[PDB]
Amino acid sequence: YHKDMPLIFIGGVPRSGTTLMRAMLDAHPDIRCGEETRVIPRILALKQMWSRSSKEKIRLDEAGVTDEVLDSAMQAFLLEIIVKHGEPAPYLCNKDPFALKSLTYLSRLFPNAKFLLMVRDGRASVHSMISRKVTIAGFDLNSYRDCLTKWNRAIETMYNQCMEVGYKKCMLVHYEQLVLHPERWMRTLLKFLQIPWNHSVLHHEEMIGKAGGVSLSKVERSTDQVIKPVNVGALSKWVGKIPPDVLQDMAVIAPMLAKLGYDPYANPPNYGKP
Amino acid sequence: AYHKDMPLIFIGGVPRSGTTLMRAMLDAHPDIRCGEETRVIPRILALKQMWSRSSKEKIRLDEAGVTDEVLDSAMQAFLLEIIVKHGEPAPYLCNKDPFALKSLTYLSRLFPNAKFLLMVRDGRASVHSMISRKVTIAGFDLNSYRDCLTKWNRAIETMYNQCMEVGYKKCMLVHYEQLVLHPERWMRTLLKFLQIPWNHSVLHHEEMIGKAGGVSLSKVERSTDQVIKPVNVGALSKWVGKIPPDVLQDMAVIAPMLAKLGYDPYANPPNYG
Amino acid sequence: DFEDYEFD
Amino acid sequence: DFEDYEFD
Ligand SMILES: Nc1ncnc2c1ncn2[C@@H]1O[C@H](COP(=O)(O)O)[C@@H](OP(=O)(O)O)[C@H]1O
Ligand SMILES: Nc1ncnc2c1ncn2[C@@H]1O[C@H](COP(=O)(O)O)[C@@H](OP(=O)(O)O)[C@H]1O
Ligand SMILES: [Mg+2]
Ligand SMILES: [Mg+2]
Ligand SMILES: [Zn+2]
Repeated sequence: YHKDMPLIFIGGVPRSGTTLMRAMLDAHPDIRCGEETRVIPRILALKQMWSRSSKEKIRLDEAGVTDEVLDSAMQAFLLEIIVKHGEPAPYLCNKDPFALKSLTYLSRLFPNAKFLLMVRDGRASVHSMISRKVTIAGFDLNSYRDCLTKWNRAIETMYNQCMEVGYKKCMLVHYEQLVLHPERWMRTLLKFLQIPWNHSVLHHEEMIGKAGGVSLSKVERSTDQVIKPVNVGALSKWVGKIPPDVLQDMAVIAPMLAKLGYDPYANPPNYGKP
Repeated sequence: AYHKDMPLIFIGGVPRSGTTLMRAMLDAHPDIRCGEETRVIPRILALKQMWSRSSKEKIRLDEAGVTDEVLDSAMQAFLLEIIVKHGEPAPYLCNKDPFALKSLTYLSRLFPNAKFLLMVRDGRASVHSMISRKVTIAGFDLNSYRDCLTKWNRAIETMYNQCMEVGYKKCMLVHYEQLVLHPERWMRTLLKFLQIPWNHSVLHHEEMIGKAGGVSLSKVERSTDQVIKPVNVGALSKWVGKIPPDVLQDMAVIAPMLAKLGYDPYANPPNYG
Repeated sequence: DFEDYEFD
Repeated sequence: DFEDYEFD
């Protein structure tokens, strides 16, 4: 292992099919993602703060803790976590949703890394986190308005970075399109990753707990969903759940809906209409 | 060459306790490099400590495969990149970030051949220093001698206990006032502890400022303008008369670590000599 | 003390 | 937005 090894980073706002995505990849005999590390987004966030401060960057540079030094330390830490927290495989992968808040930075550290940004209708992601009580620091789960505002901010940052690095380095994966057309999207995605096809990605539920298959954490919130085959049962559970003031203001609260192909006045969009 | 079994030196203590002096005196030695405060080392150590201290979080990490073994490997890797690459090469590498010694015992686990130097200075002196010079520490209220002494007490209690936990073969307590009054005595003892040959240049560190194999200083570190001077006795008791009488009254109660570390909490000042 | 995720 | 030191 080294900083030129091929790496796959999956992320997105939580409740956007990120666990499903990583499980479908884990079902491939030559790919290992594994569980959420939790620590990767925390160290990335710390590092970003040091960069969001000119005064601090000056102090660090005058201490010899330059970008070259920090980048070497970050590469070493991240590789140890990625490599050592799970089983070996030809193609290693990490899924921590908010790691992609540092997508451009990770792309600079790891020139052979590729990125999969999961996109789901923000109304679905928000209803999911509120109804299931999946906690996110900075999101008020008693407010659909707050959660949609924060969803919008988070996905805007991640989307802009995905586009910044470009289509050869980052692919947008729409959750609703994945579950509606799994072979179509997995074919495209594996070609983007430059990894040969394996049919097992279409029956990931059969690789749960198997050698070279899907390892699930009993304390992760998506585990009881990802044990099921790929299904379309979670497309529109949000419909009728959002207060009417938030429905009225939807396009203003969450302009990223329209930008990502979701009609902010459709309840719901017909996700599969060609 | 560098690796987690190499013989590292970690200097720390509460800020304003002679930690920059200590590292500069060692930097004056031809075979030792400490260099500037890294700033990031105490921050990543603090993050890690918060993970492993929450029982609920440790369970989540273990179930993700992010065990102590994995975390320790990652921490070793990060810390060595910073220590090695932020300064000049030397046979004996050193790191000085005052609060890194809040993770003294953990560091001694990660780096089994590391040794530790815990600087101890009269809390009244350290507190007056931070307040008078406005050296900011998250968690310390510089408007309050009482708060600052309370926080000094808590911080040095943790670091002292860890020094005593690892024991005399791994940690040496260095009293600032003793060092400035008797530097040949203390530097000889300290270099014997580190198993590094004596060098007289450690008593004339002022001559090694900005020199190759010598003392590299940051223009934005708060102790730089003091450490450019030779080792002196001018800062022993600047605090005397500067502390509110209500804080003097309650000194033993606010700061029981004073008496524990040999400083009379009713002496203004102790006879450090 | 930790949540499922952190958005900074 | 960073202090000289942090206690933690
Ligand atoms: N086998 C499967 N088929 C379809 N969707 C799935 C799935 N496994 C997980 N998901 C969906 O992924 C969502 C959580 O995403 P993440 O892992 O990014 O938090 C859940 O949405 P709901 O909570 O709306 O049911 C869940 O239903
Ligand atoms: N050459 C020297 N001789 C004696 N003390 C020195 C020194 N250089 C630095 N110090 C002392 O170290 C203290 C700062 O410690 P640190 O580096 O741990 O923050 C300062 O105390 P004062 O601020 O009371 O003067 C400073 O005077
Ligand atoms: Mg696999
Ligand atoms: Mg030297
Ligand atoms: Zn001299």
